Amino acid sequence: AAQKSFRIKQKMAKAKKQNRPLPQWIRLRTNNTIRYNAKRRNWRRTKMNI
Amino acid sequence: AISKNLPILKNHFRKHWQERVKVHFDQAGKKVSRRNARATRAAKIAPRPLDLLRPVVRAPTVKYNRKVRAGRGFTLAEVKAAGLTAAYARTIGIAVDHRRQNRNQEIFDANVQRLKEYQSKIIVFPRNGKAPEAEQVLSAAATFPIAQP
Amino acid sequence: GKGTPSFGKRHNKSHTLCNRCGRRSFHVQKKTCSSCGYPAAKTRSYNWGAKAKRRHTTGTGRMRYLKHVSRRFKNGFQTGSASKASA
Amino acid sequence: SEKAGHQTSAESWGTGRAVARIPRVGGGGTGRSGQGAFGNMCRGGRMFAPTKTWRKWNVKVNHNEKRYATASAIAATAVASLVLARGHRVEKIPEIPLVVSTDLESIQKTKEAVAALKAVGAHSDLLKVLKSKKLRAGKGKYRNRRWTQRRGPLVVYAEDNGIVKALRNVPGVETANVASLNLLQLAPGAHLGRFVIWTEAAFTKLD
Amino acid sequence: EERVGRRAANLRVLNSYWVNQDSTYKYFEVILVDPQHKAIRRDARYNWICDPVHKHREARGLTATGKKSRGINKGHKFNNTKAGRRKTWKRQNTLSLWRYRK
Amino acid sequence: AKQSLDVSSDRRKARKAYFTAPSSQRRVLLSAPLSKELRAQYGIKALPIRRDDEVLVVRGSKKGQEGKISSVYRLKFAVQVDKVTKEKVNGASVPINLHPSKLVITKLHLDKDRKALIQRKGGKLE
Amino acid sequence: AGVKAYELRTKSKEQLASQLVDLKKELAELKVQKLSRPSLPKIKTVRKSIACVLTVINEQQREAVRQLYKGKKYQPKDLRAKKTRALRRALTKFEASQVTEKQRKKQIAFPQRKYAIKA
RNA sequence: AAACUUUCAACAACGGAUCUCUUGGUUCUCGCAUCGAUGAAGAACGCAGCGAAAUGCGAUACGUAAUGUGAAUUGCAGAAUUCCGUGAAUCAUCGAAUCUUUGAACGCACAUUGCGCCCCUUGGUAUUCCAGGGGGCAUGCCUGUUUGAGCGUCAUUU
RNA sequence: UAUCUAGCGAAACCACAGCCAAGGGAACGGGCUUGGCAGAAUCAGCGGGGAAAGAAGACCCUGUUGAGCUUGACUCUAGUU
RNA sequence: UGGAGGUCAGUGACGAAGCCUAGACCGUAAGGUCGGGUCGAACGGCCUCUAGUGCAGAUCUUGGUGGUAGUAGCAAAUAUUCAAAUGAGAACUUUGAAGACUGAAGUGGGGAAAGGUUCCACGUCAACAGCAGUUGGACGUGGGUUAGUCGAUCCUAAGAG
RNA sequence: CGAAUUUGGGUAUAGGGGCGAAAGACUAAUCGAACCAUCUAGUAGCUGGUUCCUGCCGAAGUUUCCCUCAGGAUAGCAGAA
RNA sequence: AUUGGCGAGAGACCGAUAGCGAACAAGUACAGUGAUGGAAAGAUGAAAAGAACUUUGAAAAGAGAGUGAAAAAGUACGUG
RNA sequence: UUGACCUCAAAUCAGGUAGGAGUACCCGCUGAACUUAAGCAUAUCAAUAAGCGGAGGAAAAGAAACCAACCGGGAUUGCCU
Repeated sequence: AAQKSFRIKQKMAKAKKQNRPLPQWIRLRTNNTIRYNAKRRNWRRTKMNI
Repeated sequence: AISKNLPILKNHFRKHWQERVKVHFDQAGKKVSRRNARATRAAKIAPRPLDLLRPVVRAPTVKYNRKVRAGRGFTLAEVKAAGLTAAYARTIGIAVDHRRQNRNQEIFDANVQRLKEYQSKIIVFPRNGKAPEAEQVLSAAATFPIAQP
Repeated sequence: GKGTPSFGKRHNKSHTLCNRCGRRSFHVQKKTCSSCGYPAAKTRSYNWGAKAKRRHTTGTGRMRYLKHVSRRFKNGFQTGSASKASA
Repeated sequence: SEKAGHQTSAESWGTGRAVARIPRVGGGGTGRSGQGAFGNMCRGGRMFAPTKTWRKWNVKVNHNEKRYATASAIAATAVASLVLARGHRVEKIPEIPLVVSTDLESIQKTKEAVAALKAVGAHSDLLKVLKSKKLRAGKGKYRNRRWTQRRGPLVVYAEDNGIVKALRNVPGVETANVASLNLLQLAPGAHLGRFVIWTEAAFTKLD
Repeated sequence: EERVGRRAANLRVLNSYWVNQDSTYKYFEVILVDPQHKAIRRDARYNWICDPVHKHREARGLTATGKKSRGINKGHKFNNTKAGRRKTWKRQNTLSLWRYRK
Repeated sequence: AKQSLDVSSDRRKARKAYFTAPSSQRRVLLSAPLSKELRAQYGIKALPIRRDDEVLVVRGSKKGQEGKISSVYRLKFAVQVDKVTKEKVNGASVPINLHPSKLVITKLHLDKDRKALIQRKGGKLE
Repeated sequence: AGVKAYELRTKSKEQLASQLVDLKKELAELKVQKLSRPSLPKIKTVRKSIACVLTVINEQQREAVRQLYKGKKYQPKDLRAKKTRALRRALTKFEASQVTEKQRKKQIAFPQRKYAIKA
């Protein structure tokens, strides 16, 4: 909003850290059910409603 | 909603009885727990008989006054007639009822005789010293069964 | 147009973040959260909300402290420390 | 569970929506949204007539009726024909009922108890068990009922002087007090004629 | 008793008694006992009230008035309310089914 | 059978306990039977596996192949013995997972706690 | 490597705190060095060593505070034992066992006797 | 006649049916009583060498201390006679602490990482101004302490 | 635009499908019976038909089904006196 | 048909179950059996017990797939063309040349709300952009937002409390 | 198209309530009573569906009553014992 | 008394459209302003031994080769 | 003038305590309606659900201002009747 509360700007930060793909060495871990970042979020697809 | 020669079945289930149904699957389980409770109480208070001594009293009403049954406790008049004090009787394992009154001689005679044969059949350890090794009996009522006159 | 032309005018914020429940359910004009009942001391929860209780009940999150109390009681809330040095 | 098929807020849309009248999940954007529920025909809906705990599990049986059955089951063990038909290798058994000396009650170690059972003639039946151990057919094998096996001779005693412990580990053969004499092992599968080994004291106590 | 108890939540309501009355108010003096005062914690003639089971006994209805309101009295007049009318109602509306049906 | 009520004869609970046991519990689950000779001079039927013990493979494709433990891979309930690998077609050598119950301990790494472990089990430490 | 607790407890306050600064210095040196080298796990050791050191400093102070409040009433709320809120509002063993003089007279006069029946 | 339509078979597809398995549920039984103003449940944000989750934890941050075990963790990297040891482990146990910002939340406030005040202390020339650090400041109620108020009232003194 | 091509590429609808006349039939048949007939596959239009599709008819009737409203329907009721 | 008790010391990794079979046989039929192929780990006959036991329909539920059909459509915003480069591949990328348009109540330059990293660079085109793609608001990796003066903070309005 | 003008932000009114220059209009695509969850699997004399084979027997739409006429009860017809 | 909590044991229970909504990063993704609503998704193989290497193709990939008992098990992985 | 006392205050006074969570069970308060009555109003659902307040491992009740009418029983609670 170009003028945002700081508690909003913390919502900003973890949005950016979480918006990254699953690390590729997770595959190599034993009995790994995890296949992809299911909680992946994009601004183009869905909104984060803060 | 009614037809044929069928009796009028008064079933009281218009309410939501389903949330309030209690099915006793634990009947076997509670019996084992109760027997365990009897076992642990006896082990706790050994060698006292795990239960009190109840007087033999006549049942009320015209229907049951033909049967005697184990009442609550010995009336104070019966305790003194046995030569005791109410407080002492409670400690040595005699159930005492203060609100019951003795108005029948035959019942009174049985109870004071019940107390007299209870005293002569129990032994009491002294407070101080080496208590004699006694074997715990588990049913005072069985040892002094209620008798039909 | 009560639909798509009107949807364009949806650019305000009825609700914002609630400091207690962290949901985007804190009504601004009412100055109260619609989920946890902020700022009222009692955490807004109803029996008719059978699922909503399940979402925000004990056990939902971290259990910072209540998690260990089961172990603490089990050992007896005992204090002090152990003695034996090592193998 | 009493709330199975009901942790849902389904509600029918009615007619005029080209869809059936079964109640449907509200909301949106789930895949589950707008799906039928609350019915017995719906994926995720409740079952028809949910099984309840208060179904009659245990069945009353007349005491004289149970005792009548036990007497018949006991009398069936004396019939060598029924024992053979029920599937017990008693063809070479010289005498039915097979009665052994009461000293078997005092045997403490499994080695001597099985050795006695071999000699008294129950050898073949004990080999029929512990060789017929088959994996159970069907979904019951992962409900702690994995293995099935035949039942061996029923050793009946009067006083447990160690016989119950000695034979507790031996497959098939099971010990039953003559005072109790439970029917569920005298007539397994309601089939009369369980091969029974009697001890001398238990045989006397039977009368 | 309830409004006094919720005002001073650190005290238990021992009792209360009518002290006066007018057209639009009734006046009660509420006997309160402090469970966290060492004087009352000691003297075990009164240390039963600092037991945690007795906190806010007026809200639950355990004082003299609460016993009266719930009708917890011995007698045939109180057959519905002898140990708690909801317990008796639940007692006499349960379907008690057994392992071997009766 | 199961006479003490505390222990469970449930397949699901036993399997869950095995597959979710921590590293400490996995160590005793990875027990290794001693050889005929090692039993004779010690008197213990089986011993928990250790990173520096000489072992022999008696079951599987690796039957008869000796070796020395290189790493107790407790996470997979397996052990990695040296010189017993499988060459990948690229030429790389990846070790073979082995269950300790299929291995026979030919020699022990005798540390002072291990010497106490043998004594507590009834060992003469020859 | 890394420092260990048992030898740290021997050390007094001033030099224990002095090396706390030393560890905090060297952690900073590895922190700037971490961004350069692709892999640097040694920061784990010093972070663990820092926590070990200042764990001892806090413990030593607390032991002194217990010494400061030894046997005197009104210990600080963090030093007094955290059992349970229900337990700390609960009656003490001496206090629950407290009885009125009338009750104790009856107990001594007519205690629960021990007896048995010989059948 | 081919093409096309239809039918069937083999093989191949689409799809996840059936069968088998099951660290899940469900029901029953047994046992225990165990949250919080000493700060609870919950939330927010962070913490790993390379992690987005989940799990754990809180600037001591996938944790530290104590205890037991006894030589690992593991996907890679790294360290690894730390190895006959007060000693590895994403180990267990857990009795000591830490426990950010919150939250009944408690200095006021909160759509703000706002505004404050007091004490001690360090620095800037500094009782006063600005900073740094530490510790405090909610409400209601109880017991007591001190200071009090009221011709409510008593005595005393001109 | 439609048309054709290259690329991409749905939905409605669909018992099976798709030639008529007459008869009868639930009294207006694509199928039944009697006749006419009938030759693969189709493309663009088209608006006769498929009692075409879009909605468990909104009109009407029934329901011992509701709701809105009204009143000197019945019974109550806040309020006020 | 799912499961339970018994029995056939039943069958089975030399191949159980399952599945397919215009292959065979039995039964009036419900169905049962056998052969052939795939298959990999359990499963049957009989005497009884028990039930969440038999589907073509419910504008049935869920999942999937069809004809319609390579069809309708991808036709408002006047409009693009040539060459070179990159690239395997250019109607669509970049540059240049032209031609145009918005025509200063603009398709411009900024901002409030809102969004939240789309901003920027490098690598890349599996998905996406209605065609395409070497391009991108896509994908991967990183960088990027500096205030004594700009605002918030302060004040009060309608109001809330 | 200079005012009963339009609009932004703040704020107030919340469901038998609000607001209405009054249309039963609007109150988050929902309005002659919003949405959400629970009581609730509400009710229905009404519509649709109701899952294997074979054998044997095999009807009824009528009597009487009912706020009964789309339904029940009763007698009748039928099966089985 | 107890469908909450902790721990424990069983079942003629269900067996991935069933059973808790949730066998799995489940009250998660996601939708709604909000109260709330709320899924789908299990199994390669004994072990990755996850296809080295050669060739066509820009590449994907294919054809070979190869591992593996089986590739009629290739991560789009039990059967299909 | 000075001491009291009585009541009422204040204090970042000394020391404490209450709040909130969970809520399966328990103790009260408040409290419907759907439904049934083949209609519906008393009745029923129900002294229930929802709402509110308050605890524990259980809670509540509890040692008669009881039941009885008997040859009388004898706190409370729960089960079969």
